[PDB]
Amino acid sequence: MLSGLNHLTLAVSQLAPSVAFYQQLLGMTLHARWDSGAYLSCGDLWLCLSLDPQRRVTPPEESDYTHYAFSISEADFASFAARLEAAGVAVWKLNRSEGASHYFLDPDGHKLELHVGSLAQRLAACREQPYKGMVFFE
Amino acid sequence: MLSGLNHLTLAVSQLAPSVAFYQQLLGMTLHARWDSGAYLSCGDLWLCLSLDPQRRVTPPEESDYTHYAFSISEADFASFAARLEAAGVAVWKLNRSEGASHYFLDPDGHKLELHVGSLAQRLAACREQPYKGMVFFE
Ligand SMILES: [Mn+2]
Ligand SMILES: [Mn+2]
Repeated sequence: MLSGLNHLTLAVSQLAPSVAFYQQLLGMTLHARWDSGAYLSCGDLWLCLSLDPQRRVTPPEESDYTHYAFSISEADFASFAARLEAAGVAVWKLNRSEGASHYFLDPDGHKLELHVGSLAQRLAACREQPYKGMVFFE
Repeated sequence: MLSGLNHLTLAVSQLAPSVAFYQQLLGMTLHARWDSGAYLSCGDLWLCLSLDPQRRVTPPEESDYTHYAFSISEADFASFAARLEAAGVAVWKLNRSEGASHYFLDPDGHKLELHVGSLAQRLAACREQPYKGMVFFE
């Protein structure tokens, strides 16, 4: 039986700028790097960056909605989002609202998100303002 | 400061076969569904399936190494992999490293993995037998 996410592996086209993005700008902890990868953590999350010459930098309009959201507190959300905008990090657009979120791209065009709130809080919000056709299983 | 992974969103081409795969085959808990998505959990992982007309069923040779690994115990690993094999789930890679991994595809070609073991266990192995160019940060 599955118990959660073991690790997230992102393919990257150039290792050094990606390590710098996740460690220096997003503040994740760097544990190890080698010629073809790096291991970082973000709380409980094990993040692996893997050098892949097949990774292309894709515009957000021609990639699908697959994306990765990181937790941040209400108190830090706005100041962190402002730091990203000031550093020139690019943005993307989702088709729907899902609460307090900031959407941004990594250097290879992976779609990232800062989000405030848990699944339980999301479900409670949706009971009041549901998506079209929403059904709940309790 | 970021405190971990908040949610993982996968773009899907058809909602019903993807719900069947994650809920029934993989055993995740379905919390809600709407006309264009679903919310599931797997342990502490919040998974969102988002219906996206841009999502292509993508062969594994046409996508990069980006992938998502789920936690499982060693005791459960072999029987879970056999279940996937009975259901006809395709494998995209053989495990060639130490530690138990099974690499399988979802119905849209998202690259998934079953893995036994933590980041700390991987770092311990790498300290004994480091990869080419490996540097550690304490
Ligand atoms: Mn999201
Ligand atoms: Mn992996």
